[PDB]
Amino acid sequence: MVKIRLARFGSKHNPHYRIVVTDARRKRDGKYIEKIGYYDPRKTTPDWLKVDVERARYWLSVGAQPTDTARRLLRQAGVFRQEAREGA
Amino acid sequence: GRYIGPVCRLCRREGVKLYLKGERCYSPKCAMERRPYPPGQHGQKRARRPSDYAVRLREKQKLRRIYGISERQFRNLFEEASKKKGVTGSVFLGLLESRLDNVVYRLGFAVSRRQARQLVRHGHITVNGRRVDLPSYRVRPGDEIAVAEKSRNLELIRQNLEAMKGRKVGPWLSLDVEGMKGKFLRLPDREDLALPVNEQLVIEFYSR
Amino acid sequence: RNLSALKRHRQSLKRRLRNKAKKSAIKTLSKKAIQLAQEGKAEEALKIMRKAESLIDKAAKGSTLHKNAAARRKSRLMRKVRQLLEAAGAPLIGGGLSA
Amino acid sequence: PKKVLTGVVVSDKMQKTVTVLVERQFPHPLYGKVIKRSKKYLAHDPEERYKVGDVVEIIEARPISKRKRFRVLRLVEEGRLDLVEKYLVRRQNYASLSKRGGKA
RNA sequence: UGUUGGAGAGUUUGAUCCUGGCUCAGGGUGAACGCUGGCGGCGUGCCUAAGACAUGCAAGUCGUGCGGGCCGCGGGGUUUUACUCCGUGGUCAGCGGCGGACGGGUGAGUAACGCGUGGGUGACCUACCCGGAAGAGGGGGACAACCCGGGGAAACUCGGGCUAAUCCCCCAUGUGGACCCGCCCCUUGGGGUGUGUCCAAAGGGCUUUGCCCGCUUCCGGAUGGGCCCGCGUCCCAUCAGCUAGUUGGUGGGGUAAUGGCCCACCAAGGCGACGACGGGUAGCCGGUCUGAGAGGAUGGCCGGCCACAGGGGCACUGAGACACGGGCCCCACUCCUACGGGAGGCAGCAGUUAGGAAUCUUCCGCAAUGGGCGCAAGCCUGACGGAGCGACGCCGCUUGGAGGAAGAAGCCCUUCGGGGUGUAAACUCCUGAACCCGGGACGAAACCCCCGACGAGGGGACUGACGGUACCGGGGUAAUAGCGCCGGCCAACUCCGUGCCAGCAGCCGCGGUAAUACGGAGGGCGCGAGCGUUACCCGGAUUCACUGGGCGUAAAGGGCGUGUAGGCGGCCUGGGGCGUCCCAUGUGA
Ligand SMILES: [Mg+2]
Ligand SMILES: [Mg+2]
Ligand SMILES: [Mg+2]
Ligand SMILES: [Mg+2]
Ligand SMILES: [Mg+2]
Ligand SMILES: [Mg+2]
Ligand SMILES: [Mg+2]
Ligand SMILES: [Mg+2]
Ligand SMILES: [Mg+2]
Ligand SMILES: [Mg+2]
Ligand SMILES: [Mg+2]
Ligand SMILES: [Mg+2]
Ligand SMILES: [Mg+2]
Ligand SMILES: [Mg+2]
Ligand SMILES: [Mg+2]
Ligand SMILES: [Mg+2]
Ligand SMILES: [Mg+2]
Ligand SMILES: [Mg+2]
Ligand SMILES: [Mg+2]
Ligand SMILES: [Mg+2]
Ligand SMILES: [Mg+2]
Ligand SMILES: [Mg+2]
Ligand SMILES: [Mg+2]
Ligand SMILES: [Mg+2]
Ligand SMILES: [Mg+2]
Ligand SMILES: [Mg+2]
Ligand SMILES: [Mg+2]
Ligand SMILES: [Mg+2]
Ligand SMILES: [Mg+2]
Ligand SMILES: [Mg+2]
Ligand SMILES: [Zn+2]
Repeated sequence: MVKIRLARFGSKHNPHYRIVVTDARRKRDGKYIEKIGYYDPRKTTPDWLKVDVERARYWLSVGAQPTDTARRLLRQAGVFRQEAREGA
Repeated sequence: GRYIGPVCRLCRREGVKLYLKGERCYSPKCAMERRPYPPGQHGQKRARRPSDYAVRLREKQKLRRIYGISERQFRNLFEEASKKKGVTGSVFLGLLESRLDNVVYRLGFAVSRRQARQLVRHGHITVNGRRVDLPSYRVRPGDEIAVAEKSRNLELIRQNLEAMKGRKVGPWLSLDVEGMKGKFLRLPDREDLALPVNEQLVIEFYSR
Repeated sequence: RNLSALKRHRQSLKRRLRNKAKKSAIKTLSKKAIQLAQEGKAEEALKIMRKAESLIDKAAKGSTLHKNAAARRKSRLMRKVRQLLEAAGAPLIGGGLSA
Repeated sequence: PKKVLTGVVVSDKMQKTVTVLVERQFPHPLYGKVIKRSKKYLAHDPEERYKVGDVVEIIEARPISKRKRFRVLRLVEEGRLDLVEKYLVRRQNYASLSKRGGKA
């Protein structure tokens, strides 16, 4: 399954992830398919999530299943707010 | 633990006057005053024409001993330089002169570098607000280097600034004796610095 | 000891005899289906083909052969026969042989 | 894209098969001098149409045995023993280096 | 693979020059040894016996597939009896689905399409995930569990009987698909089509006319992977010839697919000095070290690929394995044995022992990121997140800061007036790492539940290993230094001892009664929690020279010739345009 998950890159106590797309199979720290962005849990620099809606959506339409965590993040970006109005 | 111990013997070895104590090394007592010959049991004997290596060496221990840095921190900056665009020479000094523990010397907060090294250690200084007890911290162009609020009341420090009332500052710095603050305008250029050095030689030493 | 993963080696066997048998059969039915055509008995060899043919795709339905293992067999036999029936035969039933 | 190589047959002894010589040419990894090396490829003649010393082109394909993985597209000159004679003449040499001992 | 880049010296002589080897200064090390050793951050830590390993732990999960054995609480039917029906909690194993083919270890083997690079598959497979079409009708059967008995010293095995389902099977159905065969468009098994033949399937669950999960067939996406090819990959020619399934061919077998991949027959070829065959050595690469560069050396950590899991062989099951913690046989090995026969494998984390100059905790956590199974709750997971030990490396930090006499004491030297350690200490003042008090978090937000429509969105709540740690606020004491050298290269000099002795030594050498070269003292240079040493890689070494060397006498012209492969080739014009150069673009994670 090609899934959108996180990957650990930062160092010891300063973890920095990646919204990578891949096979649940490889290790979420090895080769990948593409990068949809990143997130730094810690919350130091004004820029956290950087998910590219565009690509995100596309892998999703292909079947890339995002982790519960990978989702929360794509939902913060907008990988899920499909244009609506007149009624809400 | 870089050096720490007798200093003026350093002053006497390089044969040139080094300001490693601030006060005194001005009044008749820095030793180089009626005793400029090196220390040891042969300081007064005659010196033999130095080797190309001796000169390059002496000239380094000078540049460095003025800032009291381990040959270790000394080297690595040399390299930083070597790599940066610009005249290895001055680019080196620039940085050397960018050390907080140093800037605190030029701004006057302390009688001399070593003391400034310390003040930085005991947290009597600040940069942009957040104090910094790191000597080797590199001050960037535009960073206020103030005195610790809870320190502005120490006798020693007041004493220092008190006498700065008048002492101008490098055209690459400026301070506000009132608010005991002071900015790092820009990296001082070789000219701006009056060092009895020949960095064209330090350089040559690390070319061996 | 007792990782209880021996269940896998416990099922397999049940599946070894499982597979073993359908295949073996396919084979037998196949070959037997040949012999006939070879000789010349028209119908009797096509009739058997069908069954044979079936068994194939049947063992194939699951995971006995699957894929195109149910494509050589078939095609292959649907040749030996037809061709072995090239000694004056005329497929009267022409079952498993779109003529 | 499947690679095409152009060479010179050098043996038609086998059935539906032709041994083609591909001379390549490249500068040294460490001396830049130009250099020539060669390789014998085994391609298929399903028509037995290609004969000795014909200069052919070759393409990658379904392996058709241990070593043969190329074919013979179409001709490029129906005759030149000129070069075959070189290869044949190279081998002829080996047949005589070491062992046999012309000295005994 | 970046774009400011290149120092030499000592030593063969009476003296010179050239040659030429040896030697040093540099940098790097998964290191080791010595002396010394205060803190923290990150990193890293068996390189030798791929020797052997005790014990614990490293892959399981689902009762929303199924039926039972067992311990328990509760409800029925026969008015009290044995008996029996229902709901239900825990539990154990079984049948079944999916995971065990990922993750984790090692580098033995392999010079090979193993890897790197780029292409090929009209020669292919791809569970689970995603989009789209169509469908889910009827019937039958077994094996476990469980009950009986038998063999066994065990391990465990056998026979007997019953029963369930998403387990197996038959029939029906067919959007369709599979095959043969005829034809069309393509062009090596690509696509479309005709009559014939063959092939589907299961249910479970609830807020039950609704939907969740699941299931069947088929076309597409997605990812992953097989196979094949060009090119690139060490040393030795005192390894020169190798080859019989070996080279091709046809038929056939086998595989998801090509193929000598396997077999039968036919032909006899294929590989080699542009180094076959053999021996030795070695996992390959991204990268690392060095270097002015060209190049050299290396490939431990991290990442991609390969290979192995006691040695060797083999297949079963499955999408995938020829399966590290699966299975079968042989070998060796330790282990149980009433000796008839059985049991294991740490190159998984952690530890043990052997080897060794040398390499750690038998830790904590499942909070996080990740993987597995499940509607979910959640279970699992030494993967991982972390803590411990080792100055093994790198980076930051301290042992204090200003003042303090023509100058204590002491020790050293001093043709003896004095010089030196030295502002160093003493002493004064200022600051105040440790340590104590109180406060203490980022890494955590969702999965679940509610509103909404099961969307989108919004609301609610639980959730830490590291830690009571980092970090902030207050109080607060001056509170570790060593080590190498000081003849020349190489910066640093006297005296005392010793007398070619004791001893130094990287090269040159130093010592036979004045030693700046042995030992101690004083002093001095260097570097500083480190400094020396040893080993190995690059540098210096233009000392294998492509960049960048040589051969009259220093090492070096083959005794001469003939000539093969090969290397090289005058002058003019025209075709190609392979080399070569240029632009675009894909690749160069
Ligand atoms: Mg990973
Ligand atoms: Mg210091
Ligand atoms: Mg010096
Ligand atoms: Mg100072
Ligand atoms: Mg088990
Ligand atoms: Mg089994
Ligand atoms: Mg078939
Ligand atoms: Mg060539
Ligand atoms: Mg071949
Ligand atoms: Mg660059
Ligand atoms: Mg001499
Ligand atoms: Mg059942
Ligand atoms: Mg009981
Ligand atoms: Mg009743
Ligand atoms: Mg249980
Ligand atoms: Mg159970
Ligand atoms: Mg793996
Ligand atoms: Mg490739
Ligand atoms: Mg036809
Ligand atoms: Mg084809
Ligand atoms: Mg060089
Ligand atoms: Mg194991
Ligand atoms: Mg999880
Ligand atoms: Mg679930
Ligand atoms: Mg490193
Ligand atoms: Mg105080
Ligand atoms: Mg060289
Ligand atoms: Mg020479
Ligand atoms: Mg010419
Ligand atoms: Mg061209
Ligand atoms: Zn001084």
